[PDB]
Amino acid sequence: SGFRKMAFPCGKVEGCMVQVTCGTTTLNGLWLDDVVYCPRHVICTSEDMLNPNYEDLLIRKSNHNFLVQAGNVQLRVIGHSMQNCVLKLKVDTANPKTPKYKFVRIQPGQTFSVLACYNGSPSGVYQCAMRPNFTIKGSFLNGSCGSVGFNIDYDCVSFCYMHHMELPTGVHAGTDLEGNFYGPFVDRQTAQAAGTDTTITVNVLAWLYAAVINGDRWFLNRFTTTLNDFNLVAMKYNYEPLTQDHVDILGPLSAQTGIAVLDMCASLKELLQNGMNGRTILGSALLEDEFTPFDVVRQCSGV
Amino acid sequence: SGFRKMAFPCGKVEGCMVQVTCGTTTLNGLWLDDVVYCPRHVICTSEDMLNPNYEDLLIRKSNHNFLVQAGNVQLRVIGHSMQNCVLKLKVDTANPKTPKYKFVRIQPGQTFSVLACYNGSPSGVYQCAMRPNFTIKGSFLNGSCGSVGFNIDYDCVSFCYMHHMELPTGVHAGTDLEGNFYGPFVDRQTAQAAGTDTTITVNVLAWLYAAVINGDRWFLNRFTTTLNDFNLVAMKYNYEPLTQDHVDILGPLSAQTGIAVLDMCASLKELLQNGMNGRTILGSALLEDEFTPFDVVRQCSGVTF
Ligand SMILES: *[C@@](O)(CO)[C@H](C[C@@H]1CCNC1=O)NC(=O)[C@H](CC(C)C)NC(=O)c1cc2c(OC)cccc2[nH]1
Ligand SMILES: *[C@@](O)(CO)[C@H](C[C@@H]1CCNC1=O)NC(=O)[C@H](CC(C)C)NC(=O)c1cc2c(OC)cccc2[nH]1
Repeated sequence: SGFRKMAFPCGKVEGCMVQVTCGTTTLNGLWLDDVVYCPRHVICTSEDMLNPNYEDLLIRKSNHNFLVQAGNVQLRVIGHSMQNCVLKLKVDTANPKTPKYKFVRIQPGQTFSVLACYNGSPSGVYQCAMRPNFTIKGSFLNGSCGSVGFNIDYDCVSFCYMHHMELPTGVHAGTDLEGNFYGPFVDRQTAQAAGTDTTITVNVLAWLYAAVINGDRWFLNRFTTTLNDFNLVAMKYNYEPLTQDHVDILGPLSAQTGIAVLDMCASLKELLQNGMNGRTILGSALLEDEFTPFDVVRQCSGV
Repeated sequence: SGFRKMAFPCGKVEGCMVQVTCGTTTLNGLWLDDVVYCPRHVICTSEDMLNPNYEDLLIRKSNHNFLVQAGNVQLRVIGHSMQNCVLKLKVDTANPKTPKYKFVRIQPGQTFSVLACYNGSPSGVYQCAMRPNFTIKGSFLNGSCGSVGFNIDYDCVSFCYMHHMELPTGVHAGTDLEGNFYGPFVDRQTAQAAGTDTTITVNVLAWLYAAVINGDRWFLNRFTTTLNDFNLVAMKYNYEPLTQDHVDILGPLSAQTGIAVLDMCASLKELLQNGMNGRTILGSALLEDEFTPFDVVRQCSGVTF
């Protein structure tokens, strides 16, 4: 029993992080087989980063312009290309610690583990959720560009995120491993705003089931609601609408606890209209939305 | 920027996790050089665990009754001994992935990363604080015993926790790597209850220095206090008393902000006595007590290992 924000063990990714330096600019890269992936803005100078014509800057670079260090060893770049915002540095040595891996694009509301690195050295690991406005609430300082987010299924690492930027509001943005940004952001040195953030409703409900499995029931009530009447109220509070697919994904948690999904929606509607009266749920004073149904099932199955 | 509960990268520990079985009883162990460390109750049957005599139960066992597996590879056991509630099993292969390491016994309030494991396979990692009642608010399922907690300093892994028990209330209890429980618990299949918990004062202060560093400082008052007066007041709110070590580890954050520890204590004292007054700190109206001063430093300064 217990419920905690939990990340995947990150050893398989640790063995892939390297340092990439071009000029006076240094960040992290991801070394898989004989390719090192890193944010392309590493080729920029301070003045370039203001409005980088990346294809122009890139053609003017040579392989020897790129210093790639893996621990003590320096890797020799034998080629360089660009895939959207991701620089691909070819090296003469394949990483022997390359796990089975895949590149995937995560959807909003889904979670992943982030391995935060500095100068190519892993510094910490934590779980994040892709917000509906395609930002993430991470913990990233100068030099963390090139850090990657990932899930693991069996022995296969699914890479979904590479970090590029911190918005003025302090949330974070980045790309998939094909170099496409999540959201409407751009890798230039400008202050950028995200769209209006909404709350991930299916995740809040999963976390309410988790609280019940762990003995917290004070927010429960006898009422039920229709799906549409629930969504009318949820939208009013800037919650995403709950789809029938979401209802279905919650099935296992409904079964385990014996609380129908539409019953638990009536509790959430009461919480949104009434607040929490200074009470807490799983130790939190706010309604937590960064836990997926599957995050809950995998920690609370059998409890 | 941003502030999260962050674990240490756990690769160096994953390469050390193994499975230990005796009869049908299975749990996790820690493979360092040519020794495997694990909870001694692996030698119990389900019925033995009700009222075990571990000395008696161990006299019955030989090296060849112990199944130790790294993945599906068996490590032959060539010696065995018991130290408090930990079993040590000598094996015929020195772990080639052994990191630089040490065994440490941490204080209440200290945090550590937990590598949750099942059948010798790491499954998740998360951060925990040792509560003042010597429990941890963990997330542990059946088969998790022998999971370890650790910190990483430079390249050295400091092991501080081995998992043994879930209490009725849903919190967790265990030992250090020398087999000595944190708290008044015993490894026996019985419902045991922990003392009343308290708030970790040194960590709340750390979190307040964090807020100041970030420009959020409305709560700073013009008062100061003695350490003894603060301790006596803090206890009336269920806050833990500060030690000299606590004052000393707050030193860096005190110098960084220019706010003396006892001045921050007088500010915290006011927050306790008058409440928050509809205001928040770092986004929260709840005072946070599971970040140590090193966590605050490590996260606001990006230290690596
Ligand atoms: C990478 O380390 C750069 O290599 C760095 C990410 C962070 C810096 C602090 N916390 C982080 O996560 N990323 C940047 O510095 C990016 C670089 C771009 C993509 C070329 N820049 C920003 O994130 C950024 C720029 C600006 C800005 O300008 C003007 C104004 C306001 C906010 C802002 N964020
Ligand atoms: C280990 O995996 C045992 O090998 C297991 C830890 C958990 C089980 C569920 N979640 C966990 O973290 N530990 C136990 O099962 C221990 C075994 C002891 C050390 C012999 N027992 C308990 O944790 C336990 C027993 C009882 C109990 O009795 C009856 C009554 C109430 C609570 C309780 N917890």
